[PDB]
Amino acid sequence: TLNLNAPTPIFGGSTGGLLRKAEVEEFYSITWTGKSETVFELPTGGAAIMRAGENLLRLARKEQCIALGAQLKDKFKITDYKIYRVYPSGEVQFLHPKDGVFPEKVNPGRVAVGSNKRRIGQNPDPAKLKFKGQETFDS
Amino acid sequence: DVAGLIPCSQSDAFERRLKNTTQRLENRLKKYEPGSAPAEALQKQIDKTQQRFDKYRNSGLLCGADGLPHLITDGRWSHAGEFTIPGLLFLYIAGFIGWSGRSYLQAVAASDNSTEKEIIIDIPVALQSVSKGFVWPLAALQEFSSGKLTARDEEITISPR
Amino acid sequence: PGDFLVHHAIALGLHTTTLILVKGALDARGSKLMPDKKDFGYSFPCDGPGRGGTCDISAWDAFYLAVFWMLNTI
Amino acid sequence: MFLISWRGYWQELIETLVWAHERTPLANLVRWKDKPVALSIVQARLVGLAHFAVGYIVTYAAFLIASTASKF
Amino acid sequence: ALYTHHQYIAGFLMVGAFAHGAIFLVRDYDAEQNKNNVLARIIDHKEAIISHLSWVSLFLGFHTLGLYVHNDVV
Amino acid sequence: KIVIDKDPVSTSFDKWAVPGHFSRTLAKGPKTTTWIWNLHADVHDFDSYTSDLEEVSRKIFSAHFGHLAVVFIWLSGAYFHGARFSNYEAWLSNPTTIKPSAQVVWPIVGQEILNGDVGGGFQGIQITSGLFQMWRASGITTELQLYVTAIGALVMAALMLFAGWFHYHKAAPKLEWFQNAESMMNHHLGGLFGLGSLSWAGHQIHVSLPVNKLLDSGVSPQEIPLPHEFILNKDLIAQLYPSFGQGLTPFFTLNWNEYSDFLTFKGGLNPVTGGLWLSDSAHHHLAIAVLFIVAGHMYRTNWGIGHSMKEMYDSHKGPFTGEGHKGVYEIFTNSWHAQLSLNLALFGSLSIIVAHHMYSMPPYPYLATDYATSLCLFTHHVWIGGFLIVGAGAHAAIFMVRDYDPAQNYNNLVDRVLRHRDAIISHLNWVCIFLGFHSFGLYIHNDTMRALGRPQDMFSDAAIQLQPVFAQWVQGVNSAAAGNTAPNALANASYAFGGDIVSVGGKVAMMPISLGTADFLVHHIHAFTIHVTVLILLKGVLFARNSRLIPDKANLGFRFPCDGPGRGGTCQVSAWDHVFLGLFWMYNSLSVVLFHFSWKMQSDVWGNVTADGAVSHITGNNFAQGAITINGWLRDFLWAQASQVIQSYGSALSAYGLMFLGAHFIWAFSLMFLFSGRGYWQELIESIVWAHNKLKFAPSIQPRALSITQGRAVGVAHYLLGGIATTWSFFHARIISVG
Amino acid sequence: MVQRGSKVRILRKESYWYQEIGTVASIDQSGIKYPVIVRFEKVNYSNVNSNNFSLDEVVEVE
Amino acid sequence: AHTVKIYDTCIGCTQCVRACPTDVLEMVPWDGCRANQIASAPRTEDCVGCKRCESACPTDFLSIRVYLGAETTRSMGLGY
Ligand code: CLA
Ligand code: CLA
Ligand code: CLA
Ligand code: CLA
Ligand SMILES: CC1=C(/C=C/C(C)=C/C=C/C(C)=C/C=C/C=C(C)/C=C/C=C(C)/C=C/C2=C(C)CCCC2(C)C)C(C)(C)CCC1
Ligand code: SF4
Ligand code: SF4
Ligand code: SF4
Repeated sequence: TLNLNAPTPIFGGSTGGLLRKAEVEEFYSITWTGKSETVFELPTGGAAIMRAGENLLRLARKEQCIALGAQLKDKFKITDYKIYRVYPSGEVQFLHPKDGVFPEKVNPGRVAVGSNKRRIGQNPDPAKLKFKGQETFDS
Repeated sequence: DVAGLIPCSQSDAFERRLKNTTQRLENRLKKYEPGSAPAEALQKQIDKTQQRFDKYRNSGLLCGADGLPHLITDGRWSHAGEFTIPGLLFLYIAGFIGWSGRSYLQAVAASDNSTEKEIIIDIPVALQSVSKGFVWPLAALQEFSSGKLTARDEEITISPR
Repeated sequence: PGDFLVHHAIALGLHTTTLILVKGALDARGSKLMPDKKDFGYSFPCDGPGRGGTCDISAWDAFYLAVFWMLNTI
Repeated sequence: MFLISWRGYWQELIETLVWAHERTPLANLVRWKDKPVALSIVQARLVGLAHFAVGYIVTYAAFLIASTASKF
Repeated sequence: ALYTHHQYIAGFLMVGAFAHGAIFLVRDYDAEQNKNNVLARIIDHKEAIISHLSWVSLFLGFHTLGLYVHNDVV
Repeated sequence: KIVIDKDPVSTSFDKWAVPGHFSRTLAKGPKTTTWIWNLHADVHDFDSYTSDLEEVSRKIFSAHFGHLAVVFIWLSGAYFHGARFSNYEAWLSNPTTIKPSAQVVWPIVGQEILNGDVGGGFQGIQITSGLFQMWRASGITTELQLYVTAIGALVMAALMLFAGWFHYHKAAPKLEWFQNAESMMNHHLGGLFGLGSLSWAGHQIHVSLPVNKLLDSGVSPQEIPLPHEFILNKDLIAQLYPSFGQGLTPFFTLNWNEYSDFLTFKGGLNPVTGGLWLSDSAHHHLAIAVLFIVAGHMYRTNWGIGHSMKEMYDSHKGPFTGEGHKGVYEIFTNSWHAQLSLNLALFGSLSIIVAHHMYSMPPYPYLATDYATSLCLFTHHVWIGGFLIVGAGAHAAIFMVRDYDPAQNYNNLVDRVLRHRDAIISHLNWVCIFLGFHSFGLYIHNDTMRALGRPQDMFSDAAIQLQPVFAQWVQGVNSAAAGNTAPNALANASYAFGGDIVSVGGKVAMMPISLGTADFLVHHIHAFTIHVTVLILLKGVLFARNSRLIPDKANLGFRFPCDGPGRGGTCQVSAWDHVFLGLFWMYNSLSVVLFHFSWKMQSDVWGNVTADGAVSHITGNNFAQGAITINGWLRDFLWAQASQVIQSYGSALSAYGLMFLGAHFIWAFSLMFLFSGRGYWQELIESIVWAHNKLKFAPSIQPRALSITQGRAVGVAHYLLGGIATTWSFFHARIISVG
Repeated sequence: MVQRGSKVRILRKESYWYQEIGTVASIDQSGIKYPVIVRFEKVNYSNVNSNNFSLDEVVEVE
Repeated sequence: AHTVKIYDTCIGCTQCVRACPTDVLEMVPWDGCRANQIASAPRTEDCVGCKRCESACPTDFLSIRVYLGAETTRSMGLGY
């Protein structure tokens, strides 16, 4: 659940962020709780301020909501962040952490999508799938 | 008389260089003092062109219609000093540079840590390694017949196919 | 004498131009820097900054360098 | 230009041009149907080499013909 | 004009010949139907051929360029 | 306060056997061959390994002393070769005909034609560095004085190198001493810059001014008295400009107008020598002395008074700037890279001003009419000047990745520049393209209307005129200032704005450089290529931390080759590649500035003047109707004026013709690296290290390809070396022949 | 059977170290596939020295 | 979108998962020993093809491989 509107950090700036794509297709958002009043470099320019919060910030893409968390957790020791991807104009809320736990850690119940049960020289040759719709690297 | 060149001891072509070398420098020497320090740099200079030309008149060089000694490598023994004898002088020194690092990189790679020993050039190994490189026209002949010069093609790393 | 040197330059050019094309072709299916090259086809950008760097690793890129040599030879 | 300067430089520059377009009145009104992006890595090699090759010929063709047509 | 035109084309064709050849090696060459024939026996020792081809380019270039520069200074 | 650590590191030759002892990963040994290139890049990259802000500074304070030494070694090399291997003593007898010659060649395998008939009784290479006119200005008459300077420099060369040992290996200062910028500006303005020109005023009045006023009369180099004799003898000096009989007593009753004879405001060219009146430069450096000394009592120290810079930046903030310069003082005490970038920009930009102010106000006697030298100090300092600005763009970007802190810099000016960085770049992007169309496209218009035979349609003086009215009003008001707004000046600031011509010998020292339609057309090309070189360099600094494309470019470092072929491709996203890219554009920016300068002088300004009174210039006023098209730029400048560099064979210029081919070679070699990539040249090692494994002698350090950045860096380093040394050889073997 | 401390050759043809000598480090004596940890004298492109191989992928040059 | 395949040579080191800038990969429980883990690509529609992942696999020849495929707005990283 997004809780829009959650109070954005007090910013005022940035020509570089959330332009006309966000008002036709698929903008993003990230939620976390700031445990001080510390300052951080945005992916747009640098500062916002972390509130007590309820701290939400409509970023541009997926890569900026992932690279913010790898900057948040190292500098400010906060591993509570909860990214999104929006309602009507977007696709799936709560894109990370998809399991509730961080998917760099291992967890029971996940699916092994995109596993090839071989080695890569053990892939078939593209001389062998001539005019055949089977993908060379696919099981 | 192999590619249409006179042996240029008789040529009017090689000799029409000598006058306009020595007339260019005498006209560079005319306005000097005869007891100056550049003057011996312009009297000995024409002598440096004089020892050169009287080394070329005697060696049997084939000079064309230009006056330039051209070289003939089909190698006959009549023109063997042009390329062939500086060829054998090249190859004997080239294997000395060839076998020295070849005998070094066999002698440091057969040690503990040769990755350092490419940085440090070990005189306990390098003077030991040119001692193997001095018998290089004899050592490699008994290294190929004993097979320890090359290796079989499953020792050498093969890129995939 | 002039014709001698140039004739060896063209030979130098003909040998170097075929070299680039043959190395590209004979290593097209794979090399140590990219063992599975054949799985990506004739033309792909590269393989990222990993393994030291792989820019201009495709056979297409190999042909591309040899083109420069072709203009030079002719 | 295409052979020495590579994609990243241009793609980041293009983004500032996209930004500028979207924020300038009397231009905002119109929109591209295809989003602008920098040429690909392989494309640039091809476009650069093609320019390099056409220039090579047209320089030599212009020179060869003109040089002989005055002196023969 | 007649010599240059046809000579530049010839250089393009030959480089192009190796280009479509490299596409064959990545998309059509099957090693599982090419075992010990003239083709597959060559690319067996693929690293040998390229290494020798590399030398000839190096050999030709170093000396021919060397003579021109030698001539140039004198 | 001066606080010191005493001998933190002693004198050991033991660490000399371990290369990479400064670092961590390289004090273990090489496993590939790139470890050599991994080493030799980040040697003098001092914060790459060191974390200690105090210890990283002590290395820099030491290494500057060593760089102070190597100039002094190089200075003595000029001063030593000026005595033994020069025709300097002969050149003071006759400054007009004999060319300045040093670097005599040894009599060996054919380079002894480079010791050509230069003049005097001498044989050597004609040099163009202007040390002869810098020693004639300094007052040097005998050749002994050039010798004792060299040892006098060599002892200072040794004293500087010992001082770098003394201040790191013996007495290392601390960071609270380093951070005292206000006391540092007080001394560097006071001691270095105040007493710099005062001491040179102390030289030039008592030493240079007598013996250079005599050589304008030109009695003899031998019959001029020695420079110490003008302090001993009170009567000998006061023969000329006789105020020394009054002594220091007008200077000490504030009746300073009694020195209206040597400390003056003449302000022209000395018409016998073509240089600036050394009386004026004595009054110049005296006014520079008092201006810089009172500039140095400004900042705060341990005596209460002064301006403190942390107080000045705060309360310099306005409504369009938020916090203003809050924290910007805290940057320049906490980051060497932020200091080096600003120190570099105004150091290169300073030297381009030196190149401009030296050909239009020639400071030296017989440097103006010697066209071999008056060109070559323009184009050298311009060339140095562009390389430092690219270095200013580099370390500005290095500040952004590694030293910039958004914690301290909230809502201040680095914050508000980064928070509008698209509006900067995209308006800069527009004015780049606007300038390229309306400057370079005015040549392509001018190319076609001459090709189509329509000279009524081109942009010329006898055509659609593009008149530089602002540069003609500025050239007007500066040429009509001696007497209206600068009354005490006799003639103007220069003869480049307006006025009569001046001749020395039979050659023109200076004449008014005129600006017409062809000069408007080239000055906007300069404005175009400078704005692009800004645009490459500015984008590298601003997007150094992040962009829209990559949000963590700050994590990947300053110098990383790409982020891979993702997002369509991210090849050259790093700030280092922007500095790599701007290097060719600075090569393009400056080489057209030189092509503007070296052609405008030969056709319009330099030349031989009749004894009737008119001037026939060298390339013959072709810059008006020839310089407006590229074909005129190609024929009448590049093709025509290179006729002497490729016909240099068999003469004493024949080393230049080899380099003019030799730099054409290296420039071609650089194309191999820029046009290629790594993953081709790596797999050619795999077939070749197969062959070196084949004969059982393979190196344990296994070879790899060069890194992509090193492939990029060697591609630009050979490009510039191939491109500038072509221009170095072209400019030499042109102006030595026709000047 | 291959034990620790043995010199091998490489039949993994998709590798950099293919048909080169490796001095192994350990065998994982449980059922996890590719257990032969083979250290090498030479380092690869991405700076690793050791790799998991199969027991069907290592030889006994000894 | 790009195709991301994970081969059976994975040693469950987790380096790859922590390298992806758009969180395309995750570690999942392996059944061949029920103690180690293998990487998986459940969100290949977000793979930009940066190849940061392959630069993190320690094994001599990749356990995770990125084969560039159909390009899309998401994969091109467009904020516009
Ligand atoms: C004569 C026989 C022949 C045939 C039937 C083909 C056919 C093909 N080639 Mg091959 N090839 C050939 C000769 C041939 N080529 C030659 C002579 C070369 C060397 C130049 C090549 C090198 C080559 C490579 C490296 C590749 C192909 C590819 C292809 C395929 C797609 C081409 C394409 O659409 O890319 C796009 C086509 C272009 C970009 C061509 C436009 C370039 C223009 C003509 C340049 C002219 C400059 C400018 C427009 C001039 C303006 C005027 C100026 C004078 C002022 C197609 C199967 C590709 C493939 O993948 O095959 C499966 C591929 O990668 N070709
Ligand atoms: C004002 C003086 C100054 C100082 C103290 C520095 C200091 C530094 N620079 Mg900066 N910079 C400067 C000016 C300066 N620079 C200028 C003038 C330029 C424009 C070229 C730059 C552009 C620049 C770039 C692009 C980079 C640096 C980097 C660095 C850092 C490491 C450099 C190193 O260790 O190289 C060691 C020395 C070498 C590698 C020498 C190799 C040869 C060079 C490349 C060319 C020499 C050509 C030669 C003179 C021509 C004759 C040829 C003949 C010898 C055959 C170090 C902090 C690097 C960095 O990463 O900072 C964090 C970096 O990437 N600088
Ligand atoms: C204030 C600026 C300034 C200017 C214009 C001059 C001008 C001159 N100097 Mg002098 N000098 C100065 C200060 C200056 N000096 C200082 C501060 C020192 C101590 C480092 C010296 C030490 C010195 C020596 C040892 C010698 C000279 C000589 C000369 C003459 C030769 C040409 C030249 O140097 O290029 C002109 C240089 C510039 C145009 C750049 C000025 C650089 C300073 C640092 C600028 C300071 C900034 C200033 C406040 C604002 C101006 C900004 C910009 C417009 C420059 C010329 C009259 C030579 C001579 O005697 O000739 C007969 C000579 O041998 N100077
Ligand atoms: C001579 C070759 C050449 C040319 C023409 C260009 C052109 C350009 N460069 Mg490039 N560059 C070059 C070499 C060249 N570069 C090289 C070798 C490098 C490697 C170092 C680069 C690296 C580089 C970088 C790093 C950058 C540029 C940028 C630019 C653009 C600058 C803005 C501008 O002037 O727009 C106006 C365009 C022109 C002046 C081009 C000529 C157009 C003519 C005069 C008018 C057209 C006539 C007619 C209407 C054409 C169509 C006819 C037809 C339809 C019938 C411009 C397109 C910059 C940029 O993109 O800034 C926005 C930039 O940042 N270049
Ligand atoms: C002159 C004469 C003669 C001689 C003749 C001869 C003997 C010749 C030779 C010639 C020859 C001997 C030829 C050759 C050429 C060849 C070429 C033309 C090449 C090409 C090739 C290719 C192209 C290849 C490629 C590839 C690869 C590598 C892989 C797979 C695929 C392919 C196949 C593509 C006689 C005696 C009669 C007499 C007189 C005259
Ligand atoms: S080095 Fe450049 S071209 Fe090669 S993969 Fe990386 S970004 Fe692409
Ligand atoms: S894919 Fe690579 S990084 Fe990920 S677990 Fe397997 S070996 Fe480790
Ligand atoms: S290619 Fe890049 S974005 Fe895709 S999974 Fe690998 S590291 Fe992540």
